Amino acid sequence: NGYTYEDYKNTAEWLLSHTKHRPQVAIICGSGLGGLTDKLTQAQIFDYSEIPNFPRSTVPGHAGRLVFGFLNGRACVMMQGRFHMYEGYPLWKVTFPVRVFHLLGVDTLVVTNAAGGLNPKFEVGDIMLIRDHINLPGFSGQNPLRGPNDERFGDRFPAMSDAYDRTMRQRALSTWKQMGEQRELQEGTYVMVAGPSFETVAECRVLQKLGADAVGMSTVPEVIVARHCGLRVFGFSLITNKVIMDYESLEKANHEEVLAAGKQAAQKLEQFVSILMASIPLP
Amino acid sequence: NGYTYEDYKNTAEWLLSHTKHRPQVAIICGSGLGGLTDKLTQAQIFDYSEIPNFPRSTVPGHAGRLVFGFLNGRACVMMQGRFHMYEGYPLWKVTFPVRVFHLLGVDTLVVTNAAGGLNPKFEVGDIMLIRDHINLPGFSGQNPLRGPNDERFGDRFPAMSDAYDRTMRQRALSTWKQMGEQRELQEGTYVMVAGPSFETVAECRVLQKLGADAVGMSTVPEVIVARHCGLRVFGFSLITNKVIMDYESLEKANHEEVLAAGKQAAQKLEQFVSILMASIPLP
Amino acid sequence: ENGYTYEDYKNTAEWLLSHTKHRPQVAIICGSGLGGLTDKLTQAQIFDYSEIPNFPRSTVPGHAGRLVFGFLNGRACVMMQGRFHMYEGYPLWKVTFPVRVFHLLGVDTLVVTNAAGGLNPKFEVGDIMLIRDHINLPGFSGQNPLRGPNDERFGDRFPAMSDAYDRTMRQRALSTWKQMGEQRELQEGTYVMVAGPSFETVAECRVLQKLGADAVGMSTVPEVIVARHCGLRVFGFSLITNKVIMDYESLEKANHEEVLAAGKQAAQKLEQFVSILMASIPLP
Ligand SMILES: O=c1[nH]cnc2c(CN[C@H](CO)[C@H](O)CO)c[nH]c12
Ligand SMILES: O=c1[nH]cnc2c(CN[C@H](CO)[C@H](O)CO)c[nH]c12
Ligand SMILES: O=c1[nH]cnc2c(CN[C@H](CO)[C@H](O)CO)c[nH]c12
Repeated sequence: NGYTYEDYKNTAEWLLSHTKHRPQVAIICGSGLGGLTDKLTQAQIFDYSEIPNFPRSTVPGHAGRLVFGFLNGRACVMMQGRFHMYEGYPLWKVTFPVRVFHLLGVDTLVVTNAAGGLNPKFEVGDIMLIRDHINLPGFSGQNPLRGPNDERFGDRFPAMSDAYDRTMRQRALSTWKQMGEQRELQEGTYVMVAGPSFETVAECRVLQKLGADAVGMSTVPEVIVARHCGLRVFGFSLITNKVIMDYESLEKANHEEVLAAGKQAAQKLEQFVSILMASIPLP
Repeated sequence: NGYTYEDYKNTAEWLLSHTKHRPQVAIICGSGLGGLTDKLTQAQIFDYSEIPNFPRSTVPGHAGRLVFGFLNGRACVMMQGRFHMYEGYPLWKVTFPVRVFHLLGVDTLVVTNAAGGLNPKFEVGDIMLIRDHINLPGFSGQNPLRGPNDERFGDRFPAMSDAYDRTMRQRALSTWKQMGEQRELQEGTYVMVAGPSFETVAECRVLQKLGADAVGMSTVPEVIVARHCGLRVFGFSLITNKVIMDYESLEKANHEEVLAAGKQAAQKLEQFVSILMASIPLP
Repeated sequence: ENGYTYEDYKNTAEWLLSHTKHRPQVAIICGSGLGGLTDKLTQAQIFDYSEIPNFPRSTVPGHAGRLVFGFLNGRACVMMQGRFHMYEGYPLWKVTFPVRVFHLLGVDTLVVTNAAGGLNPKFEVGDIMLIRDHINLPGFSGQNPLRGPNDERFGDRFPAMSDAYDRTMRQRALSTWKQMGEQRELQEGTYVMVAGPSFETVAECRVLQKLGADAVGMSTVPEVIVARHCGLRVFGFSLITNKVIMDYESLEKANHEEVLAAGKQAAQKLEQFVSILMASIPLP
């Protein structure tokens, strides 16, 4: 880890000196989901370029801005754009903002992503509650907690079996009928894979049979640092495409599709997240 | 990646300046598969060490020579010997030649390799058509496309589910009867594993039940960057050993047995590659 | 890509060799909270890792950072009290460095010990599981200590691992167990190495279970691999210190404090088991 505690704290203090907003909740917007910053009231925007030690969003459509505001009674900071391992960033860079959020006094993180559907019962545009994850990069060494541990942040060995807040999940489930949607809110396991290339049929069949329900190349490392420093974590994927499972499909996965599915799902995601805010425990 | 796009152009311009051959098809030769250059007419030979940015071949069975010539009419360039991640090479060094072949004007890549049989039916000396792969190092971050993307080669997010040209595979299947062989032509999934040490029984069983028919430590990275820059890929393995699947056996994998079987099959490979050449479509 | 030369391993070996009178046949690597294994050695000689010219540091709790020479029960031993893990951010060629030094010491048998979370339903906390096989997940994807130029003088370019865990010793541990006097049986199974440092999620543990692995830890495999590289005989066992969380309704979680304490509970059992094992090891 090429960042000291002192690195995080300078970023954290820079923000505190540059905004009057004091966020309780941080929200990471995945591909094509940048539009959840739309309903924030009294919003103050920062380009990542502006912020000391911030990596940049290079993939479309990640805008690369940090937005402060109020959403449904809640003091929020939003990541309009995130970072990925496949852009060549070490995981301690990809997850850098999460520690700076904690230093700001954020106690809850919500992580959003576009994800390819593995489970046959998912249609495109489905929202899936992330119940759990499978961390393939982590299994083999790629874990943002590798190296010296700083107990000011958390333990040498934090458990991950309760990563996704059980209570918020139950709340979002029963909350769902207020969305008034003709489709049920999905629950499932997210599997992280590094990319940047999409998956083969063979690879999909393994993922599906590992028990994963959706696949993407993000999010998991953010969760892992978030939990390490004790934040409540809530996550959901938007199912942008169904991964190709047969060898006779002339169909192929593409980012264009995944950004398009993120646009169709704007108003539904806006509303879902809005509602969600109200269900977050006070400090 | 440590290579600028210009670094590739230099190697390409250099090759173009030192041979009048204009390859259409590129061919990468696996361990003990170097004999495939034998049938090139008007062959022109290069030591890898002559070619400005080329890595070296350190594994026995890999001659370290690049040869331009005509294979049964078709203008080819062959990698007599390849590179592996386990030699200490990053994947951007490993697959560097593919990128240069693309700039050479190569439109087709044939990847060859020796593999251990995971599928119970397969025998030593069988040729398996690679239909699809499972990229295990790719799952956890070891993918040659990691880092900034150069649009001059491909897209940030290329699909892989159509990696191994269907038509070429089907044609190879029709045409196998010309070989006058008593075994059939096999078709299956290659799983890439990084080694350099051979698999345990237990690892072999996970690989078997993941849906893999053959195992080795090469090829997939090459294929990923071939496809990323639009080349049509064809791939096959020579099954050189049956990987150990139980604890009572006193047999263990060794590279020497791998090169021994490469030598036994030299005539059939040459005869198969020949074809294969006749049916590669013109530019 | 290994930072160490043959000369480097050799300086360390010769340094130990002049600083001790001991000539160990056997090396034992103690896992988390298995350090208590050093206590039964006779005519002991302790070296801090920081004294030995090329050794790395042990950072994690339950790992003392010591090399101890002595006789276990007439058997000449060297024990690593503490070990190194990849998650501390060490290259695997630092993690495994002492294994090649033990080889140059004249050690021909290596015994690796670890604490592990049980994946197998039938394992109980406090069980000893003989390791028969492993699944090397960082290996699958590149993280293998042998990556890079091969040192010919230690071993082959592509060494086999299917025979890694000496069959005869395991059988002797099996038929000899009646000596231990436990109304629990000696377990046997496959160790799956995961990198860590965080513990596994439920779904992770489910994949690991269906991969056929019986016990999960974050160490051991790299040491085993380079042991066999230089042709040491290898024996492996896990202490099952916790049952891995396998369902969403549970309020329990894996924690390192529970791991360290199960080791302290099991010490007399391990002590006893390790000594009978030393009767099993073949003479040079
Ligand atoms: O099918 C998919 N396979 C893998 N990932 C994925 C995603 C998420 N997007 C990726 C980042 O994690 C990447 O930006 C390509 O869309 C959407 N759809 C898929
Ligand atoms: O059994 C095998 N397990 C793994 N790889 C493999 C190969 C291919 N050869 C390897 C590199 O890919 C390596 O050179 C050892 O043969 C032939 N046979 C096997
Ligand atoms: O449940 C576990 N999951 C992973 N590892 C593990 C161990 C072994 N200890 C680990 C290092 O290998 C780590 O020190 C935390 O205990 C004991 N119990 C477990």
